[PDB]
Amino acid sequence: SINPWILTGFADAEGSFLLRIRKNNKSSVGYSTELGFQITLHNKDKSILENIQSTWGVGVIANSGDNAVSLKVTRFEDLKVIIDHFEKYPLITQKYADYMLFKQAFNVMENKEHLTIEGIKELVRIKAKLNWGLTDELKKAFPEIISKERSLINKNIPNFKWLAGFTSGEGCFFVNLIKSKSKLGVQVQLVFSITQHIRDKNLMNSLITYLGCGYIKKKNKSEFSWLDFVVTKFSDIRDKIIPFFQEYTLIGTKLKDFEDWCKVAKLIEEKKHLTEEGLDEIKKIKLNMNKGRVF
DNA sequence: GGGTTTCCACTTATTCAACCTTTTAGG
DNA sequence: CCCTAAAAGGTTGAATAAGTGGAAACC
Ligand SMILES: [Ca+2]
Ligand SMILES: [Ca+2]
Ligand SMILES: [Ca+2]
Repeated sequence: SINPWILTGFADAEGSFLLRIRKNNKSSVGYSTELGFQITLHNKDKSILENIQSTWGVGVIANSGDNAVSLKVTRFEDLKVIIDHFEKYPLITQKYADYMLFKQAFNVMENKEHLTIEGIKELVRIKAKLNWGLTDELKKAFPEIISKERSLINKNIPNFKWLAGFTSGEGCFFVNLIKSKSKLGVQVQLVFSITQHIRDKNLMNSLITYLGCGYIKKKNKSEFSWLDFVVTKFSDIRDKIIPFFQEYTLIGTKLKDFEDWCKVAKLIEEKKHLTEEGLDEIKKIKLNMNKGRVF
């Protein structure tokens, strides 16, 4: 079982809303629809999608390839459980707009309007603003649907447990080894990062006030660019970040990386990172965390 | 048969997470 | 000058997000 604010936070990170408008000869209006919500994680974290499936009592889980597992909810009657949860515990990222389009599509299909050509047209207008918008095929079939206008989402973090769910998705507990010509040769630096597209710059900035520490780093790769909420000062990590997530527990395999992160934190707090044996212990923990974990 | 929904194997594109080094701050 | 800590500054690839083909299940 999972906490409802924890789940929305995770759904802001991972999770996605789908609207399929598929050409289908056997449909009277020539199109069939499929609506729902889905999350795709590494096989690593299939436990998360089992706890969500069990808390909602809805969703089917299936492999999304060799390295990935998927939780998909499409059965139309079952999306009421999705909508009921997100109405009481709403998303706060730009995905909240994708959710509202999804809810608008729900009302279309609930009123059986998707079986009318006009209802398909409204669904194509909803799809045009949803996620990556219209397909080439749907653009060709509907050259009049042009608005890719996205509503702007701006909400505050509604709950401590929300950030714990979001950090379970976009968080990273990293142990950096700054190599130098010193006697030890390396400086151990704990880094806590939360990554997000520049779509939610104001939400990323708000973390600095919400947690009372950190700063924002802008990264880019060719046409794409994102942000990072970064904490590198150790006193903030020891007094704020670790006590925060120790009281609002994370979920998934990323939790085990946080526990090892705290193990390194106790060692540096004791100045053991200045020694040869203490620095070797930190390296053995860093090797077994994150991409080095044995499962 | 004439339609509609749901499931499941699977793909694609990118936004992530995780990993690096060099430099500056601060005592 | 000495010292380590914190910040600045990237790159990378895959776990994500988002979507697709096909067809069994349904009405
Ligand atoms: Ca995300
Ligand atoms: Ca994640
Ligand atoms: Ca993510």
